[PDB]
Amino acid sequence: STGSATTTPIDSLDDAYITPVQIGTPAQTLNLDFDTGSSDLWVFSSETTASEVDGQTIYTPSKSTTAKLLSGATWSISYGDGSSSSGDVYTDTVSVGGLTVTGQAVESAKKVSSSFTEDSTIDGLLGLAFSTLNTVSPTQQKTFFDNAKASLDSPVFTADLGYHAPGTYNFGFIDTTAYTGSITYTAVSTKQGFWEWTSTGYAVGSGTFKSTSIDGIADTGTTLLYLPATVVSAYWAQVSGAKSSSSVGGYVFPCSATLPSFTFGVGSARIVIPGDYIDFGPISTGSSSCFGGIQSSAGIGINIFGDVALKAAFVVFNGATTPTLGFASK
Ligand SMILES: N=C(N)SCc1ccc(Cl)cc1
Repeated sequence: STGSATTTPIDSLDDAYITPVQIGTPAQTLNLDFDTGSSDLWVFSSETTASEVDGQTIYTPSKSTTAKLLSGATWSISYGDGSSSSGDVYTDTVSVGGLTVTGQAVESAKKVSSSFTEDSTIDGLLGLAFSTLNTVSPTQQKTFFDNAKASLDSPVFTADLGYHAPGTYNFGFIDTTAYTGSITYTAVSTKQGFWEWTSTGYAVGSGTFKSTSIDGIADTGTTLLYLPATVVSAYWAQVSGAKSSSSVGGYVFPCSATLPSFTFGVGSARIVIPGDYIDFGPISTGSSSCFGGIQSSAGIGINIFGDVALKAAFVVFNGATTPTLGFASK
């Protein structure tokens, strides 16, 4: 089997991407944030505290004839963000772009934090990291990908995020028309539960490439590119008037600037992030200070190849017995 679903930015800054997901019988379609940095499929629901729902579409398990409460199971998760949610668990039929899983754990939120409430465009998350990170207790549950894998033509999914435009998540096949040149594969460590890999270096603008190992995760659920302080300083030093602002919470730059590109290495190959991808707009409405898309990972504890980086590539999440990651230009 295979599936193919369009992913759409939630706003003009590509702050996140939403993908329609069919849950239950008859289908209830929710717009979920596909997150290769976590491993829980959770949704806004008829059980979510009423004051914590503001515009989202909810899952109502009592209206699904295939929903079954997963007795005694609960979940609770927090994001690298600082947000969180928690609740109980159903199993139900879940379909993504024509690919169907029966018996998927669907985590029903009873509580969501304010950032979730405040974002009416995201109806929940669909985690695509390794199932060892799933938070359901006392019986941990598998991700949508892990449940589907054996049925797929090939045990892979691909992320093709757009810049200010829709893109695609495919399951079970590699669309050879969706990238240019070849896909370069690179090793993955699953020891922390993430799609963790090591970039071979970087360049800033038309600058020479610096060969240096940068360990980090491929995370569709993170908006920005978080890299070591040395790398980030080298980038922003090429932008007149750019500065790290403790009050804003990162690097800002004059909105009148033209940003340089940023290149990262994948083995001997190179992915180029155009400068415009690194502009996240005024720090506040009407400001002429703009927020940077490359930020330091120093307070975080891990480097994160978030949407800013991934959207410059066609990315293969290879879930074979030994997982790997593939990157191509597009
Ligand atoms: N994508 C996700 N849900 S969490 C990403 C993240 C942020 C911080 C650290 Cl330490 C690990 C992962």
